[PDB]
Amino acid sequence: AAIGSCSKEYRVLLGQLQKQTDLMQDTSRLLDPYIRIQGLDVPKLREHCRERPGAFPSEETLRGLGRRGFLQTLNATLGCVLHRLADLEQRLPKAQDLERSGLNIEDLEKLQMARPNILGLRNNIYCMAQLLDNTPASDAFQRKLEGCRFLHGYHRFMHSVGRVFSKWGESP
Amino acid sequence: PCGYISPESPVVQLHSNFTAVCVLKEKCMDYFHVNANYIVWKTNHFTIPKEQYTIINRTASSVTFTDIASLNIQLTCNILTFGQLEQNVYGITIISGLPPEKPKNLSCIVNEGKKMRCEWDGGRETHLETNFTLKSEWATHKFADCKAKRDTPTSCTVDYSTVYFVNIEVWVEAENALGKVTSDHINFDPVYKVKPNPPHNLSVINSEELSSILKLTWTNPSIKSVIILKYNIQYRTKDASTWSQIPPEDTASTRSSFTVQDLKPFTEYVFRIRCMKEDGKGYWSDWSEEASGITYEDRPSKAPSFWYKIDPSHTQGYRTVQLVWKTLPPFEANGKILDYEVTLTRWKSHLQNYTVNATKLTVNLTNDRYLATLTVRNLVGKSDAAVLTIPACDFQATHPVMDLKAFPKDNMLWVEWTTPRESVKKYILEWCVLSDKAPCITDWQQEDGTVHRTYLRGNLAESKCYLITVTPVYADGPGSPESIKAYLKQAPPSKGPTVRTKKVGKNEAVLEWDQLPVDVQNGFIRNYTIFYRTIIGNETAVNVDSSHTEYTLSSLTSDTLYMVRMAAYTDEGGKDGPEFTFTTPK
Amino acid sequence: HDLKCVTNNLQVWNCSWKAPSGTGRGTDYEVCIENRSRSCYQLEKTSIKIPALSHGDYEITINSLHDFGSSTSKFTLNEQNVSLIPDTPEILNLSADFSTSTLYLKWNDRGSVFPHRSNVIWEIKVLRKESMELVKLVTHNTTLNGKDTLHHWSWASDMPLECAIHFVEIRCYIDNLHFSGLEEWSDWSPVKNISWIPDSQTKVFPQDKVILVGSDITFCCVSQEKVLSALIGHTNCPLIHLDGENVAIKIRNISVSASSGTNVVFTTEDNIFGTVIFAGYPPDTPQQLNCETHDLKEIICSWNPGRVTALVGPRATSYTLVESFSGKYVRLKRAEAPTNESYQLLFQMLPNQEIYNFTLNAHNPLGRSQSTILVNITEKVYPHTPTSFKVKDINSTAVKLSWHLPGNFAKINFLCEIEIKKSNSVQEQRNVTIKGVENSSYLVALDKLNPYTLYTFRIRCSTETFWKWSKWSNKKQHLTTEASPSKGPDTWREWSSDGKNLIIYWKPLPINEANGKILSYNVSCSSDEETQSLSEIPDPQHKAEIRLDKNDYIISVVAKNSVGSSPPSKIASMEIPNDDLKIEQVVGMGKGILLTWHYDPNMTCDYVIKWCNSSRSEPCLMDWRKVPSNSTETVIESDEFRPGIRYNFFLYGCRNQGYQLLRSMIGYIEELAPIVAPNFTVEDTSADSILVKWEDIPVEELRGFLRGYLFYFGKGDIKVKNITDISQKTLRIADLQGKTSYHLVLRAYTDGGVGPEKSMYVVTKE
Ligand SMILES: *[C@@H]1O[C@H](CO)[C@@H](O[C@@H]2O[C@H](CO)[C@@H](O)[C@H](O)[C@H]2NC(C)=O)[C@H](O)[C@H]1NC(C)=O
Ligand SMILES: *[C@@H]1O[C@H](CO)[C@@H](O[C@@H]2O[C@H](CO)[C@@H](O)[C@H](O)[C@H]2NC(C)=O)[C@H](O)[C@H]1NC(C)=O
Ligand SMILES: *[C@@H]1O[C@H](CO)[C@@H](O[C@@H]2O[C@H](CO)[C@@H](O)[C@H](O)[C@H]2NC(C)=O)[C@H](O)[C@H]1NC(C)=O
Ligand SMILES: *[C@@H]1O[C@H](CO)[C@@H](O[C@@H]2O[C@H](CO)[C@@H](O)[C@H](O)[C@H]2NC(C)=O)[C@H](O)[C@H]1NC(C)=O
Ligand SMILES: *[C@@H]1O[C@H](CO)[C@@H](O[C@@H]2O[C@H](CO)[C@@H](O)[C@H](O)[C@H]2NC(C)=O)[C@H](O)[C@H]1NC(C)=O
Ligand SMILES: *[C@@H]1O[C@H](CO)[C@@H](O)[C@H](O)[C@H]1NC(C)=O
Ligand SMILES: *[C@@H]1O[C@H](CO)[C@@H](O)[C@H](O)[C@H]1NC(C)=O
Ligand SMILES: *[C@@H]1O[C@H](CO)[C@@H](O)[C@H](O)[C@H]1NC(C)=O
Ligand SMILES: *[C@@H]1O[C@H](CO)[C@@H](O)[C@H](O)[C@H]1NC(C)=O
Ligand SMILES: *[C@@H]1O[C@H](CO)[C@@H](O)[C@H](O)[C@H]1NC(C)=O
Ligand SMILES: *[C@@H]1O[C@H](CO)[C@@H](O)[C@H](O)[C@H]1NC(C)=O
Ligand SMILES: *[C@@H]1O[C@H](CO)[C@@H](O)[C@H](O)[C@H]1NC(C)=O
Ligand SMILES: *[C@@H]1O[C@H](CO)[C@@H](O)[C@H](O)[C@H]1NC(C)=O
Ligand SMILES: *[C@@H]1O[C@H](CO)[C@@H](O)[C@H](O)[C@H]1NC(C)=O
Repeated sequence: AAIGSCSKEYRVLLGQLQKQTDLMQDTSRLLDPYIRIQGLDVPKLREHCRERPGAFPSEETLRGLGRRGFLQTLNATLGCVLHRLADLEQRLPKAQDLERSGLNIEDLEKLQMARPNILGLRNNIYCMAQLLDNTPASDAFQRKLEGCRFLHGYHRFMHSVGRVFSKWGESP
Repeated sequence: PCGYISPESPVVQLHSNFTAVCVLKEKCMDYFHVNANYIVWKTNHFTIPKEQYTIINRTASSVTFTDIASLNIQLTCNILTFGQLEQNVYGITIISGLPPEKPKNLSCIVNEGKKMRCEWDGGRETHLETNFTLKSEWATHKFADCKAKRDTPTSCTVDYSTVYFVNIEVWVEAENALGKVTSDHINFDPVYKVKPNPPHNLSVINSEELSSILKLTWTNPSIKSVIILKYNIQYRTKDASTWSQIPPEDTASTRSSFTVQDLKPFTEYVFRIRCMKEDGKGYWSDWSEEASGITYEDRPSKAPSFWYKIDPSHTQGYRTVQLVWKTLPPFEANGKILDYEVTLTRWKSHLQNYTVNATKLTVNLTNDRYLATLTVRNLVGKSDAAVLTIPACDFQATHPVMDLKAFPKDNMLWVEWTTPRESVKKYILEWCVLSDKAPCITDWQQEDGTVHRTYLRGNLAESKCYLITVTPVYADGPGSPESIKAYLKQAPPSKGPTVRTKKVGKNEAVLEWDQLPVDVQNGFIRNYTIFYRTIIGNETAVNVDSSHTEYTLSSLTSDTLYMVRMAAYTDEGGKDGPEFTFTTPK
Repeated sequence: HDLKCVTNNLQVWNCSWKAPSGTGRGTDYEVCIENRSRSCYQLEKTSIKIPALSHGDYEITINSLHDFGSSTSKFTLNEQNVSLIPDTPEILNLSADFSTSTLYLKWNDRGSVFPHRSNVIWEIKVLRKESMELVKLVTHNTTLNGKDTLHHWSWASDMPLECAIHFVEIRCYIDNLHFSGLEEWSDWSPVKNISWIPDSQTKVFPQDKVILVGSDITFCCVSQEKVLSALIGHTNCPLIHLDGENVAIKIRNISVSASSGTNVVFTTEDNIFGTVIFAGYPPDTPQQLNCETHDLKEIICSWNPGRVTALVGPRATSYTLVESFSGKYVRLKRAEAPTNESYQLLFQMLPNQEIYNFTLNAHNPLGRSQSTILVNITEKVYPHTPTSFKVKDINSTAVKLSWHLPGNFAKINFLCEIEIKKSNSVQEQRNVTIKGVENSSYLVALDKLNPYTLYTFRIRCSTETFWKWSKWSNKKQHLTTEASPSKGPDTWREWSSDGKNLIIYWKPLPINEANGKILSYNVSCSSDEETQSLSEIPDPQHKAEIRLDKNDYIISVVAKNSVGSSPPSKIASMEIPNDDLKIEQVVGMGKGILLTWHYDPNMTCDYVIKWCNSSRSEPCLMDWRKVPSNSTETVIESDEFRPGIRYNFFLYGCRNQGYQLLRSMIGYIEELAPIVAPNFTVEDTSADSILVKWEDIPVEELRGFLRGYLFYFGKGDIKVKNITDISQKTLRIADLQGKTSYHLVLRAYTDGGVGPEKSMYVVTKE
């Protein structure tokens, strides 16, 4: 029924991967909605939503890694981000409460659209791999800063993987 | 109850094999002393013969049908008791048995930020329900399915968000109560089936410096950052309905502005735009709202027409000469006319200039030779000067035109003439309607000296005599005017001429008649006729030319009353006039 | 020289005096009281403890014992001169609540010291701000009963205890009505402070509190580094410098909290600390609480919460419904319904129990609400929508219905309403009652309806209690039986031009008469000896020919249906001749034309009047109408009657099995005066005679039968000469004079009026 690899043209597969990465690297689409919906829409609190060291792999490591190890690391990272995003979705309030308080549901829409983007990226990574054939309790205010740091690290990793994808053009 | 026909409610395919078995119980068997040998089969139309059903055992009977071509068949098994008595037991029915066939024409379309919708065709009629379901899944992930609704069995909207740049394989599987069958398997990228949203908020901006450019501005959809899109701009004027399309080679890139060229004169235009993917894969968006826009105006200049007229009432020492000019056409004026400037220059004397906001100006003129110019002013300046020399009081107009001809062509009179030997500059055509009660309404038109055949640009009336007057315009003065009469469309006269007897003799009578007025002729009278008859004799006819107004009658008898009548004929026809009666003396 | 006595137990007076001037250390004193029994003692200090004496003045003599002389002085002490100074109290235990920031004090009153009852007034003083401050001062009154009683005192604080150290002091002041002396206040107890160990695990206090919108709340922030400011969302707050680097802020009338809560943060040099506060509202009373059932098995009850509680997530308001007679309770899960069905809960019924007294209770971390109502489960049943509605035929004038109703209604009855919707008519409704059963299909048959008619059936049913009406079921369209013949069609016979064939005409029976689709017509022209020519003609052919040799044959046209035959309509074929025929004229009054004829006693069966178009050479579209013999004046109603068209009416008489013609009448639907006068012109004129000729007026503009012409002439003494001859179109006038202008006027007149006139002026010849 279902085919092994979703596509057989390496060129269009690489193009799809690059376009998906350039689309998912949108800070204003992913991180800013979170800070806006979390009530931290002030410059003083925004100055602290930064990436912590040791959260995501580095650009030097991503450049030094090969192809199959790169794909496996990206797969594991996507799984971890999917788990954390499911946790955050469990944490965020409901759309009716957002509208009552005065916030916007565009942030929730962007998150619920970005999660299937991660799913599709994982599926495309699997297609490429087949085609190549070769804390007891935390504070309510601390959780928001943790979300800031995690999302900033995720955006940094997305920028790194986008630069990586743009580095290598074609491969036999 | 004592029997039952198995199966209870069968639905077999039309024109197929079927077998019905009516099994009875021992109660009626040992009550009526019967068995399966007495079981008979009778349908709703006829009785099944004996050689058509086979007895299974002592309490069972089976019948077969080799061809089912009816929509409803009431099969009832009956028993034969003592005394040739028949008793009903049970009955069944078979309704609407036919299998369906697999579908085709699998096509899916994706909207902007919405779910993917796929369609197909139903196929041949099966007289039965068929639940169509399509399977959509990735290389490693399986999605949900759609159930064919009863309103439209060829449409489905998925429940998951469209993930772009992911080749998905989708196929429709036809499933019914008689088997399953799947259609072809196709794979496609959902970004290739995206139907973009039509652009909104289209505005047209003109320019102040140039008069042939328009700055178009519109809003691009939100998918402008994902894929590169092209545009198609169709523009047209307000009077013409044909839409001129801009070549797509100039709008093959992502842009929100464009300038149209080659629209000079004061014209409002309507614009509309659509958009789709750059490589041409997908569907074109809807057409944008029709937006209006007026360009900047250009101010060229054209040559006007000028002519002068002199009245017969001459003052002692001065003459009253009136100047008349025609309004420039919109294609020649190319703007709003402001005022007219006419200059009067004598032979080496003072210059006189006058500004007139109308199409007529009369001035007191002397007996010397003058030269009048006509310069119309517009928003940018003035046009060329219409040179026309006004002759003196003692100047004799000579060198007239030759070969004066006038005949209607295409419901329009065309006056042609031979140009004189001299170098003619312009030509003027004066024409008026002839009437014994109303004067001439002098309408004129000016044309170049190179054409020797023109038509009267005006609202001409039929059945009217027009006195066309042509005058050649030279460098010193106008030529000798020539007059000619013509008709737009000839018609029979409204009334006939009245006759009268001048002298009646013993065998001769002299008649007399007046010429018909030009208002009742309605054409060129060619010849006349006189109908003189007798109360007892027959009516005769006689021909007479139009140049003669009298006629004589010969071979007349005495002591007899004669009745005469006269008609005026034209190229279209003629009408008889009043009858006259006179007697012959002895 | 100064004696001041104090007492702390109302039983032993501790009198103290000053030493005289010149008395050194180690001085012996002999002091006593002049009483009923002189008992003097010897002491070494200037402080004697004497028992409580009676009411009165007592003499006290002091004796300073020295080796160089003795001193003797007297003193007068009374009960009004002794001061009451009780002993100082002592704090036994001091505990403080850490979660609620509440203090607890325990102290003993030592009631065994005083034998009589006395009112004791305690004054507790709460301190803080270790440098210096005073906050609380509350009075406490107790009662002594000769026994030591341990009292308790509690007080809640507003500022978190983790930001300041507190102090506690308390004194007492007894009231003795039997003591006439001076009562003084007791000394303050030793200071007993409470200290908290600064572990400093967090910074801001409190953490995730649930307070009401509109109350006062004070925050604090313990820190060892310098702070900058405090922010509540986007609004600033003034800082209150506490001990050390600790700061505090005050919030009055706090606004409504958001989804994530009004985070109160304290900005610092390099970091930031803050917590979340949740401001909510008490739970509203559940409104519109009405419980009902659908199948007498479950109780589904809904209610409207009204005003929102402003608290969601792990602190949402939970609802709890408990039974009164059975004590059974149910609790709603976390999954809540959308706004359209905001709240609904199912409750299982209890067998052999019909009266229900429900009490719904809601509770949030801020408060609680309740609501009571008494409901009768047998009067609040919702009839379920009937399904599987089928239509079955029985016979010609009846049809059967059937529908299914799930539920155990075996004890109640149903009142089902059957709606009869006949096409192109008025909507009909029928009500029928049936005994309810347990999960079975009900079958009700109706009758007394017109056959051959399509109907649309839909039924809705309600209980006898008449509480709620069930929804309308799906409409079902069904056709009735074949037909039912009632009467026979109207027939009429005519003879052909050859005198041999007899053509027969008949009208189709209407729907209200045929009550079904006609299949064929059974025609038969039979005599009194033998039935012949039995043929059947189908629709839509309404004419048939049958060759007959004699005129005594009777015609029996019978319409055929699917069930039987229509009643036969007999008509005679013999045509009795009548030579005494006369043409008559009739005038149509409006749409119909009246017919008047004399009653003939010899007529047997009825009267027949036929008519067609006489202005066409094509065969007529003959129509007839049977009129009984008892009628003498009738009118003809037909849509084919048009103005200006003449119709020939023939009246036949039914005399001795034969149709004999009586009257032949012609006329129009409308007859009035002519609209235009006949145009006339002069041909010849003499000196004593004239000649005129008018053109015949067509029947289209005459609008009736022209009776003649009225010609008028006179000088212009006028003369009127009527010409009743309709064929005479020529008129001449004699006895005329010359050179006289006459006015000739011609005017036409009819039975329905006089038309206009035309005039002209001519001069006679000479
Ligand atoms: C990518 O990570 C997943 C873990 O989530 C690995 O396991 C696969 O998980 C998917 C989940 O739908 C299953 O469909 C696969 O069958 C799992 N694979 C195996 C081998 O069990 C997955 O293997 C990883 N991919 C690669 C290429 O390493
Ligand atoms: C059902 O029973 C009928 C009657 O016995 C049979 O139909 C035969 O079908 C075959 C195959 O199409 C034909 O060649 C024969 O002519 C049919 N008639 C007979 C009498 O054999 C058969 O037994 C059953 N039909 C099917 C399609 O199985
Ligand atoms: C506050 O209370 C503490 C005890 O809770 C007091 O500390 C005591 O001080 C006395 C006298 O200096 C010592 O004898 C005790 O051993 C101390 N208790 C301890 C160390 O637990 C303290 O003096 C009180 N006052 C202040 C201002 O801190
Ligand atoms: C219905 O049940 C309640 C028990 O929950 C009975 O008790 C009443 O409870 C309400 C609580 O809102 C109190 O306000 C009443 O004072 C209680 N009444 C008594 C008599 O205890 C209640 O009585 C029952 N209803 C009836 C009509 O008896
Ligand atoms: C609750 O409803 C039941 C059913 O409607 C009531 O029982 C009825 O009582 C009346 C007395 O007036 C009888 O005539 C009916 O026959 C009863 N119906 C039955 C037995 O089905 C009952 O009275 C109601 N109770 C209250 C408190 O309203
Ligand atoms: C006869 O055949 C019928 C078929 O249904 C069934 O009753 C049974 O198999 C047989 N019964 C007897 C009594 O032989
Ligand atoms: C599929 O449907 C389309 C309708 O848009 C039309 O081309 C035709 O009906 C079908 N074409 C093919 C190739 O089946
Ligand atoms: C463009 O103009 C329209 C109508 O004038 C109006 O909706 C708005 O100003 C613009 N459109 C949008 C989507 O903002
Ligand atoms: C008079 O001139 C003005 C220009 O200022 C303009 O209205 C037009 O040319 C003239 N008016 C009329 C009524 O013709
Ligand atoms: C024409 O005469 C007018 C006098 O009113 C003068 O203002 C104008 O300048 C003259 N034009 C030229 C071209 O000399
Ligand atoms: C100007 O013309 C008018 C019109 O005829 C007339 O008064 C005369 O001819 C002239 N008058 C003067 C003063 O030039
Ligand atoms: C309610 O709060 C506002 C500030 O939000 C304050 O100005 C007002 O005085 C308060 N009202 C009362 C009654 O305390
Ligand atoms: C048809 O059946 C109904 C039963 O409801 C009965 O009343 C009626 O008489 C029957 N009519 C005939 C013609 O049998
Ligand atoms: C209706 O429910 C009852 C259970 O009380 C059952 O006995 C009966 O068979 C059911 N009837 C139908 C038609 O399902």
